[PDB]
Amino acid sequence: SIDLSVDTSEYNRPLIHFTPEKGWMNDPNGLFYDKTAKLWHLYFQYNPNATAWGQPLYWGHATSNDLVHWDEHEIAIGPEHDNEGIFSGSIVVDHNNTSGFFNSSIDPNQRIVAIYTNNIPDNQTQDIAFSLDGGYTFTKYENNPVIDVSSNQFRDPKVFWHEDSNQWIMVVSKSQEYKIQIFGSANLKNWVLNSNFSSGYYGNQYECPGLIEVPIENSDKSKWVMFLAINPGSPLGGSINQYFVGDFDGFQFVPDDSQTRFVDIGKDFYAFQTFSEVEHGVLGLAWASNWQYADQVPTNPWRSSTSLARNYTLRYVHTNAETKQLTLIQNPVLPDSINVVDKLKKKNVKLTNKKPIKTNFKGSTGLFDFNITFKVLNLNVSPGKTHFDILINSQELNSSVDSIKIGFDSSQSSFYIDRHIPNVEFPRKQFFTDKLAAYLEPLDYDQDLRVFSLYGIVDKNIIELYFNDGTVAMTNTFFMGEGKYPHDIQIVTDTEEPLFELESVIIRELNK
Amino acid sequence: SVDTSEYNRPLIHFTPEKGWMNDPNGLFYDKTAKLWHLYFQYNPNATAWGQPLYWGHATSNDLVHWDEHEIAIGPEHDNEGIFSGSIVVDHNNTSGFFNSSIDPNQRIVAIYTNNIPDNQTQDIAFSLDGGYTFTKYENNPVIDVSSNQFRDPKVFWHEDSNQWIMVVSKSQEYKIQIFGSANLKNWVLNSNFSSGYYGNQYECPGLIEVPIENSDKSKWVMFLAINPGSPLGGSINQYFVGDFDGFQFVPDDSQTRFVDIGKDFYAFQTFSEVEHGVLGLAWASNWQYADQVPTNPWRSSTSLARNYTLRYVHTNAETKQLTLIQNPVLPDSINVVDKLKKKNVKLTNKKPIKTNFKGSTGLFDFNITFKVLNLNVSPGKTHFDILINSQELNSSVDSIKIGFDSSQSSFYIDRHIPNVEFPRKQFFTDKLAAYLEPLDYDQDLRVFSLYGIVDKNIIELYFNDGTVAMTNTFFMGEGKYPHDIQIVTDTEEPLFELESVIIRELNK
Ligand SMILES: *[C@@H]1O[C@H](CO)[C@@H](O)[C@H](O)[C@H]1NC(C)=O
Ligand SMILES: *[C@@H]1O[C@H](CO)[C@@H](O)[C@H](O)[C@H]1NC(C)=O
Ligand SMILES: *[C@@H]1O[C@H](CO)[C@@H](O)[C@H](O)[C@H]1NC(C)=O
Ligand SMILES: *[C@@H]1O[C@H](CO)[C@@H](O)[C@H](O)[C@H]1NC(C)=O
Ligand SMILES: *[C@@H]1O[C@H](CO)[C@@H](O)[C@H](O)[C@H]1NC(C)=O
Ligand SMILES: *[C@@H]1O[C@H](CO)[C@@H](O)[C@H](O)[C@H]1NC(C)=O
Ligand SMILES: *[C@@H]1O[C@H](CO)[C@@H](O)[C@H](O)[C@H]1NC(C)=O
Ligand SMILES: *[C@@H]1O[C@H](CO)[C@@H](O)[C@H](O)[C@H]1NC(C)=O
Repeated sequence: SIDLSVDTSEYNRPLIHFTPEKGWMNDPNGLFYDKTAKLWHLYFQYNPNATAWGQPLYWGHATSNDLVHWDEHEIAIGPEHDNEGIFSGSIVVDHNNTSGFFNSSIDPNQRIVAIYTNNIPDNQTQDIAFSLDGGYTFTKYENNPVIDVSSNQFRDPKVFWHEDSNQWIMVVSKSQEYKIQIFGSANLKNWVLNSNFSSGYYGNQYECPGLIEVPIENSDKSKWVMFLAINPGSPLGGSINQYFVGDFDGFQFVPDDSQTRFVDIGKDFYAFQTFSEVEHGVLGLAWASNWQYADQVPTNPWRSSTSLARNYTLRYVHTNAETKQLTLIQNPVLPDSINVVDKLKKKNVKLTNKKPIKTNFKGSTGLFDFNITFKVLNLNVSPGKTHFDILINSQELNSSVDSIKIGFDSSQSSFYIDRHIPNVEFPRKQFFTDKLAAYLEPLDYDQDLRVFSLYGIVDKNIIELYFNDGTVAMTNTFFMGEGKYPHDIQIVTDTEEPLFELESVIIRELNK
Repeated sequence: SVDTSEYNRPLIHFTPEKGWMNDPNGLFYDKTAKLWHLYFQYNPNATAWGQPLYWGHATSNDLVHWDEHEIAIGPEHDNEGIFSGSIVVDHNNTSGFFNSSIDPNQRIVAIYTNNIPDNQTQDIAFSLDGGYTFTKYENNPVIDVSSNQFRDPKVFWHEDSNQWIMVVSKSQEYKIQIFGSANLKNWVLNSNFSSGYYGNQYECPGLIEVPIENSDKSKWVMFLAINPGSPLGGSINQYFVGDFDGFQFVPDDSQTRFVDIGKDFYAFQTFSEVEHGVLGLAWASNWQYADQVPTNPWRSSTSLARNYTLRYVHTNAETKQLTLIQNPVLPDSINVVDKLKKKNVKLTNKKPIKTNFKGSTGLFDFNITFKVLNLNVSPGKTHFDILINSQELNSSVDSIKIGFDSSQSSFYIDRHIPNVEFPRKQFFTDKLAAYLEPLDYDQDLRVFSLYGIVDKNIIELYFNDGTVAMTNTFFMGEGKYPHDIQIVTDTEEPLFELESVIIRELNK
């Protein structure tokens, strides 16, 4: 509640994370790649009419050729009445016209079908629609719904083609029953229930399931990963994403273990979905906010951004000194051929209270990234201090400087963030957490020493952290006072002698 | 030698006189002596975790008044220590230590981890004087797996398989290992269990039969502690609900649930020889900052003892799930200095509930049942909070905050206190948790209940009738302690109706 027609974009609006022009966004929808058009598609839960979640609810639509530059198009799908809306869903490409929508020169791999939840008063169903113009306008299928279970709580279909069972698989969730329901079809129109899956952190409801085959990093081997979103049960706060690793025959998913693991342990990574028609590799992004405060954050005339797209692999990594576990790794996309305004490189800098690392750029795009590999040296240091931190500071406007903090404590072998900013108040802080997480284990040892790596990227209201080589991800929005945005970056310590040796430091000012 | 006890030291939570404490150990009840026993990981020589490590020892007759006794078990060398373990009562002398008039149910055996350089083993010891001095068994260790990471035995007698069961953890393998014995001396590996939130290591497992609230039915619960993997921060406790035949534990589902979603509830252990009901307590701190908190000449307290039951409760509007319920003990016959009762209070900014007690024991409790009324209120405000304030010393007042937001149907805490700094804050979280679902509906309205107890550095919250617990330590500036309690709102008209409010100043 700050409105007027005050537009915060200048200091708030991310530059390379997608953002709608005006209005409210949540779950990403119908993510696919168009092969012939060489084009990435982003759809999303969209309310254009308010800056919060809205009763007549649509699929918004953007395209990109590189996953950092977006064009906003007209609404893709709308509801029959203001009475409710077009909830989350996915898209597939029906190359072989198994659904029977094909004028005759509707290009294969441009033969586009959307599967989504249709939200009516007292009823949620799975409906389908098809696009003949490349995914810009859609036609709803005469005989919708394609699945109706007489339920008020049954949503978020993610479908994909699965060979060697020779069927379309739908992964949808019966939310309050805590079941991911797996359906089959040779048709996209007629569906059959194959199995029910229930595990991990229950919270309040199951939402937005995913099921996809992810490669193991070195081998030609892979595993199937079940993605599941829960809200409002998150042990961390409101909303969160989790995953399971195992097998899949087209009928039931069978996990390798019964352990719970989260995709991202930041506060702001929810409703994760994967992209369709990606050849070699797995790609996906999420809604980059948390349901407990997402509609109160001081941005206008929009709310919400998407996260960066991420490349998903599986890697055996040490969860403790002795073990190793096949772990979900994620790393950010970035075209490289993004603008580097200018940068700062240094090598094996032995960091002290006497020589901090400071950016000296002149001018500031809101957007920066920092990439560090470091060694923990043998040195006795008093329990506190604050074992090395990287500080992201604003311009010095209004006789104060706003800053967020990202550090690593070597006694706790843990990374941490502190997104607390003074004098910024908004409804439902209390749930806006400030201090977070992240225990790791060395990325490597080089001479019995302990080596870690860090990659972070700050847009304008959003910071994404990738610890080791994407072993764990931490996404968080941060706010900063009216007019202020990130201007420079320091790396500091209270230690007199060097405890941390930064083998490599690269700090970059980036631009659109 | 500044002593912070006057404003920091809990009054009814156990605390060692001097030195450092962590995991609670060898919890048992003595039937003939009518006495509760508390042992613990103890380093007397420093105010942090210490190389020569002992089992400390306290007794109580009511679980809120404690006598500190001499060390119960010590290690052979300063080189290491006596790690976590449990106690059982060998009524029928299956171990063969019995002069002849060593009373049954006073026939006491301690099972513990012996930490040596490069070696952790399970050893046993017996007490003939009522659990005050111990003798180590000649042929220790009772179990040795040639491991550096193998600890925290919890043992109990299990009929209908007719054996002693040991629940111990092979920490870095992520296995709770289940052993059997007719002996307490000779053990056989029966099964391995691996589930829930892995984190870094498995620690302090538990296995016990817990009643379902109304029926004569019950379930078996596996307790498991992990650190430093906790999704919330450092250390945390989790549980599983299922069956047990004496050989393998088989859970009803494969879901992860935590025992307490505060930052400071770890190494939970259950009491032995409790007839009807299940009782236990935990180390009331978090491993990432536990040795840096501003208290002297001690660090760490135990939590209150809790009564543990299982109840079918709504996790969402539609469902219900057999959930672990916990509630605090408190003798009732604790000193109530004075109190404040109110009924049917329709809260507004113009009707703030305030304590007016005169004088302050550090210790208070508050018990509230409330309705969320039908009323449009602007998104913010701060839907009703309860504020715990200090004395007004040094021209400032320190306070922690416990509230409930009706739009988010969630309770929350904010333990942030200005100007108090100590090593490794960064991990000291401040704002926490707690989504619930109504305890009841009375006329399509939504009813919740809250019970909280503040000692002097520790606050324990129990939402609904113990559906979820939230334990957190809080700190407050030099000299300051809780003095009074307010319940406030920013709403002009009443959004919350407090059906019942009881605020009490308590004492030893
Ligand atoms: C919602 O937004 C769309 C803009 O595309 C508009 O056509 C419609 O009238 C709006 N509805 C309401 C109820 O504001
Ligand atoms: C599907 O179409 C592709 C060519 O577009 C072809 O290679 C494949 O064999 C077809 N499968 C079926 C079942 O028609
Ligand atoms: C799957 O879930 C539904 C949910 O109500 C249930 O009725 C059905 O029996 C389940 N089917 C299988 C095959 O487990
Ligand atoms: C993702 O990474 C894999 C190899 O790790 C590679 O084949 C692919 O090019 C990447 N995909 C994208 C879109 O960058
Ligand atoms: C960080 O830099 C290293 C160069 O040492 C490179 O391998 C890597 O691609 C960078 N990581 C990310 C996530 O951009
Ligand atoms: C249990 O665990 C140990 C690993 O520590 C392993 O050697 C053994 O095979 C397992 N035994 C059973 C019966 O599962
Ligand atoms: C704990 O609760 C049980 C009911 O499950 C009751 O019978 C028992 O006496 C209680 N014990 C204590 C110490 O409060
Ligand atoms: C709180 O108060 C209610 C009476 O309204 C009572 O039933 C309950 O025993 C109390 N709970 C605790 C934990 O003191």
